[PDB]
Amino acid sequence: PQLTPTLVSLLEVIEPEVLYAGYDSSVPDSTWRIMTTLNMLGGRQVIAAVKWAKAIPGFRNLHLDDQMTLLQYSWMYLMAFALGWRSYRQSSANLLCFAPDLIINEQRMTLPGMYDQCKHMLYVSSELHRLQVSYEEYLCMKTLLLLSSVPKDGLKSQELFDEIRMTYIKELGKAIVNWQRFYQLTKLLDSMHEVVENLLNYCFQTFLDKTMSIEFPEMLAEIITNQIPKYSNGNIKKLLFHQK
Amino acid sequence: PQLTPTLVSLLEVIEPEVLYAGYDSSVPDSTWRIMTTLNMLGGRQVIAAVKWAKAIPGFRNLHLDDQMTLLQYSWMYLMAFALGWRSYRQSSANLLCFAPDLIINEQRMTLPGMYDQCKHMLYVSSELHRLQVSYEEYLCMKTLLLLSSVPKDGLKSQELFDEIRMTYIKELGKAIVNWQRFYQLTKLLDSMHEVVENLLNYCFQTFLDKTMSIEFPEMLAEIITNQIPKYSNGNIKKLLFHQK
Amino acid sequence: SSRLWELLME
Amino acid sequence: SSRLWELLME
Ligand SMILES: CC/C(=C1\c2ccccc2OCc2cccc(OC)c21)c1cccc(NS(C)(=O)=O)c1
Ligand SMILES: CC/C(=C1\c2ccccc2OCc2cccc(OC)c21)c1cccc(NS(C)(=O)=O)c1
Ligand SMILES: CC/C(=C1\c2ccccc2OCc2cccc(OC)c21)c1cccc(NS(C)(=O)=O)c1
Ligand SMILES: CC/C(=C1\c2ccccc2OCc2cccc(OC)c21)c1cccc(NS(C)(=O)=O)c1
Repeated sequence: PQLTPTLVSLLEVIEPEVLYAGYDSSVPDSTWRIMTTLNMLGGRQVIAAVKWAKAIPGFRNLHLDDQMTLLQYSWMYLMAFALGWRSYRQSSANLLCFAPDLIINEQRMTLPGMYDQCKHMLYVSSELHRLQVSYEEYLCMKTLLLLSSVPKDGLKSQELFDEIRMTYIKELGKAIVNWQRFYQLTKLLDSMHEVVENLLNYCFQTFLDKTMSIEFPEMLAEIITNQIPKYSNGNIKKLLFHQK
Repeated sequence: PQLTPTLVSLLEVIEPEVLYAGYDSSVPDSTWRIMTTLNMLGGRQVIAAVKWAKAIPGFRNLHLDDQMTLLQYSWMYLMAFALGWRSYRQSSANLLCFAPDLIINEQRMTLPGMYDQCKHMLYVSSELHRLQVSYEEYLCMKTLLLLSSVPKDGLKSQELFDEIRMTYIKELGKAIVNWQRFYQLTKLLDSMHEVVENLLNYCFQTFLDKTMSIEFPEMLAEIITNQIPKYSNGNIKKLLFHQK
Repeated sequence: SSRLWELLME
Repeated sequence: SSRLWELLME
């Protein structure tokens, strides 16, 4: 006699909770836009860095897990050093050349966290300028930055990794050929551990801040999620050219 | 005698071209932020809609390719209709309830493309209000919207699809039980083809505009990429309750 | 497509 | 991890 709408009861059960946009009007639009744009360009840079690393001689020779590990530990080193290089190559005081269409002036940075990060980057840029680092030295130093951190217990292809890293150190010495220069450039490589540690800290802070809810692209988000614990686990071993 | 830096030549060869941020200062920050935030929430909604559809009785019974097809064709129907529902349920004139923390006022919409989209949405909301659509009728109508478009040559599980769609039409008639109401609600379902066609057009326009470079999350981007040709191929067949 | 597929296949 | 892995495996 009376047909019940049985499926509507199941349609009710499966209806998901309303999604939140994450929108907070207290955060200025300019702020939200530059952070979001920087994260988006940043994500695209990690992709570029992964395709670059797959093309580095010796790199493909390591175990897939070690390649994975090295990329997860070094993505911020590669990005910060390339940013220092492009800013140095622009020659303008206090300008950070994130991209040819996104040249930030640190003197226009109103957000204090971003202002602090930019000042460290200006030290990287200032150092490449003081030392007049050539493009050839830069390429060698960038490759060494991919091989600067390892896991506490080491890699699966440790012997081969050490052989490959050794090869790139030798490569840097040849490109320069005064030994003094080597000490100074490897000292600049060593100082990048501190720079990156501050950049990762600001990045991790923003990534977890659910009130600001700045957007992050998918791949940057996975790499940050995998790394955060390690940056507290004491699982990262920094490789130093010099003491200490 | 003289060792050449051979690897630096290969490091030069593999160095990728500089990435562009896509940043255009002519586009206001407010504009860029709301569009970006809407695309981000939109992407998250498609994910929710895919998990919802996997839970609809009968849906999992169709071929995986048909499930894929139905979701690619209907994502904008599901999103626009749920938006109309949440806005109707808020009762405020000219307010579009994208999310509980993102209630847009069409009377504050300065961007003309966004203003036009919002006005159509206000017609959807206005129609649910005029007809006083119950939550039960809404759930049935939402499921029918998942089954509103098919490919020109049909689905792999056509017979079963037709059986499932028929079941949901019957379900809608039961939830209401006057036939008149059915004609009016199925007429509202029919009118959604026009609404969505305008929304997809604005979406496709923005997605391709490399000057504005509004951000889109990864999954929304793949579904848009797969659909654009079809929206020009004449490969989509709209299912109508009424002529014409 | 691909992201949708692996979500559907889950 | 997963997105990085399928990029590396390519
Ligand atoms: C043997 C390792 C060495 C230096 C060194 C260390 C690592 C890589 C390259 C180097 O080049 C020479 C170099 C250049 C400057 C500073 C150095 O260590 C401070 C090194 C060194 C150490 C102590 C004293 C000196 N001699 S001096 C007269 O410069 O004080 C050199
Ligand atoms: C990963 C991309 C990134 C930067 C970045 C972005 C694009 C190109 C080069 C970069 O160099 C590092 C660099 C150096 C200084 C500032 C940067 O962006 C703010 C970047 C970065 C660093 C720290 C934090 C965040 N994200 S946030 C703002 O949400 O906390 C992004
Ligand atoms: C048989 C199909 C029909 C209607 C119809 C069509 C589809 C689904 C539900 C319906 O409910 C009755 C219904 C209610 C309103 C309008 C309808 O079609 C216009 C239909 C109809 C067609 C022509 C005339 C009439 N009768 S009347 C007196 O309302 O003019 C009804
Ligand atoms: C896919 C998400 C989307 C809308 C959206 C977003 C979140 C929640 C519900 C929505 O309903 C559809 C709806 C209706 C009107 C306006 C919308 O966002 C502008 C949305 C949409 C529609 C058209 C175009 C665009 N993107 S753009 C702005 O870059 O051209 C997004």
